[PDB]
Amino acid sequence: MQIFVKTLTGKTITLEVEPSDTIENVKAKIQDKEGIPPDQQRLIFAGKQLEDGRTLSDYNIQKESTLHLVLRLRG
Amino acid sequence: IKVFTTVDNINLHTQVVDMSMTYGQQFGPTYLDGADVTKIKPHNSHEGKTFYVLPNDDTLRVEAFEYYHTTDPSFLGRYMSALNHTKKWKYPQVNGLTSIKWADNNCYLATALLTLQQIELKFNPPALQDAYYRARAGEAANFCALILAYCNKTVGELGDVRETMSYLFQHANLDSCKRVLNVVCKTCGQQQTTLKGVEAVMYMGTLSYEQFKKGVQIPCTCGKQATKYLVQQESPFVMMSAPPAQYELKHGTFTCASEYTGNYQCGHYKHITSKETLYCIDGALLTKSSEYKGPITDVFYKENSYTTT
Ligand SMILES: [Zn+2]
Repeated sequence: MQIFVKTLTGKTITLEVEPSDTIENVKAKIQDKEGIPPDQQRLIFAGKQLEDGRTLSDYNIQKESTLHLVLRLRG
Repeated sequence: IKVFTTVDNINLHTQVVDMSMTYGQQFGPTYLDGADVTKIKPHNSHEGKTFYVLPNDDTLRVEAFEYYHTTDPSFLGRYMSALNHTKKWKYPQVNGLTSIKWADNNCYLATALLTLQQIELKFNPPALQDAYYRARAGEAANFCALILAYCNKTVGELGDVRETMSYLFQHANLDSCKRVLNVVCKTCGQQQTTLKGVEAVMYMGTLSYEQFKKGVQIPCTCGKQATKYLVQQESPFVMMSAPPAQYELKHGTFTCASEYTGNYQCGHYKHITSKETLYCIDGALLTKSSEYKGPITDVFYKENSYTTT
């Protein structure tokens, strides 16, 4: 299946995923397509933070869903 | 000589150590109020003092789990290593709250602590209860070191307030917290979601609680644009988060907020609290103003029970 990831700059990325994929693999694909390291990535779905251990199916992410990619702050 | 060993600083275990052999040879990794004593041989001055050791038998493992609610083998070494620094920080009272003077990139921890002192929250691990009580009393070294340890952040490392609060909420009893959302698509209809615990009190994407009550536009998978709005909230607070952006804080409309000045690579946190006026706490520094505009990243609001109309 395909999903979309909206970046802070507003850019929309397309990712090929499976509902069994973990959030870590999604961040790995995002790094492959953009270079943003997985340590800095924070994935949001409808305003909730997604954790690395759980899968797309755990968060009820169906086809063509749109996640948002934000970055960790370094304060 | 007689010494005491401990893992929780409450239950003490009498040990007789040979002063001709190091602590390391007798106990494994050993700490005296955060100081690494593994390679030191007992001093006469050590008599009767309490030393932390690692949980190296079942009894200590049980005591540690009951006190800290963790079984990370490295948790206690990380806690002691944090404490060795945090015991040297200063904790001034600023506008009636315990803050932290600037050191070792601790602005995010100072903001976290200030926030915690303004919202109703009860910790589950005895360690956090005890350290938070002392920190509110003004002795926050242990509390800050525990925060660092639980969050797997070393002393000096750049920290994010949002992540820290997420971690701390994981160790708080927020299970009764409940959030009901509705998403309305003119094609697809309505969809309710229920969130419990941490997911019930945290939102990433807007700073405005009011806007979340009124509705935010999000994509529907059908391709249209659906409206997501808050149907019900049961919690003693909410945290609204977004990437830092210029935002006006108005007296009386929020509890407290975090300000981040800088960029994704480098930056600084300040705390804003809404009291009789708006106070900006920057470590030891305190200023006031009747209005506030700045690069806000997190806003906290009081809550009890909300039901949409
Ligand atoms: Zn739709």
